[PDB]
Amino acid sequence: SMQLNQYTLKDEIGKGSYGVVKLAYNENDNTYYAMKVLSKKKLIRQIEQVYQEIAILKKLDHPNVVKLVEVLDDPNEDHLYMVFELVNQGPVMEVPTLKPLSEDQARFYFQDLIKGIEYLHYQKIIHRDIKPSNLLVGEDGHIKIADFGVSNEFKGSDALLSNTVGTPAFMAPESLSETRKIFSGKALDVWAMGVTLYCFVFGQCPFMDERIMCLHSKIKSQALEFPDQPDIAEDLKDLITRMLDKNPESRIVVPEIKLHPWVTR
Ligand SMILES: COc1cc(N2CCC(N(C)C)CC2)ccc1Nc1ncc(Cl)c(Nc2ccccc2P(C)(C)=O)n1
Repeated sequence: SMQLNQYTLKDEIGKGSYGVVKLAYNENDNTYYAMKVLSKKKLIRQIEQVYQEIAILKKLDHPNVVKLVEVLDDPNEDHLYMVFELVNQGPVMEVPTLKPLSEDQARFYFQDLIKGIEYLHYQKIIHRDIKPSNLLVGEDGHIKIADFGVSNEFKGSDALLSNTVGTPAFMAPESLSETRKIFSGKALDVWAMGVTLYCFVFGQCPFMDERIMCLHSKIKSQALEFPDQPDIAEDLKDLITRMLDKNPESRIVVPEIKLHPWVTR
């Protein structure tokens, strides 16, 4: 267990895009943290993606958002460390899974997600990678939105984007055009919340293919189909359908989601 300042690094708990995430025990505090360990050699070969994320994380203080506690950036060392509050239960689920959440467990987490995304949208942040593996379950049973590695900070009431980033299964149709286009960033987040809620209760994504262009094609043009098992309520089917509206103009928005009967019952 390598020691770095006050911390003692224990097992790897996962990997992000670059580097590793390790459980870390703090000797000053007598408590555990999650430490993202990044190699600057490896980031200098392929980030400025690291320092924007850090600038975003420093602005963010909400019980449904992961908390960045400190950055250890030595100019004359290779490693850059990023220390987060540990969210001790890990992700809300693995996808695909044969054991999806119940409708009631899904609602609980979905309410937390609304609260978190609403905060993020209020702070003028589009997450751009909302999915179950980025939603970490804490001590209290609540979720914290994690991984701001591709998020975008905007000026104005919405972000107006053209670049395609994120996880393909949760990308909205308006973002998958062959020609360059411009699309609302908030509506992207909402579509991803809908694919997320679909996963919560069915344990798989609504559109899936290993082939990227077959996936894009289904996202853009395949109608939403619900399986026979599980049998989910019609109020839930309506909310998912409204979030996975392929037209970003008519797609439901976060203020409307909050007032939806599946949410408020
Ligand atoms: C006991 O705590 C955790 C445990 C686990 N697992 C433990 C082994 C399981 N399997 C393989 C047996 C898989 C889940 C995952 C996360 C946390 N907690 C946690 N708290 C805070 C953070 Cl910032 C965090 N980051 C993290 C960890 C792994 C992967 C990716 C990120 P991000 C979303 C930042 O990119 N993780």
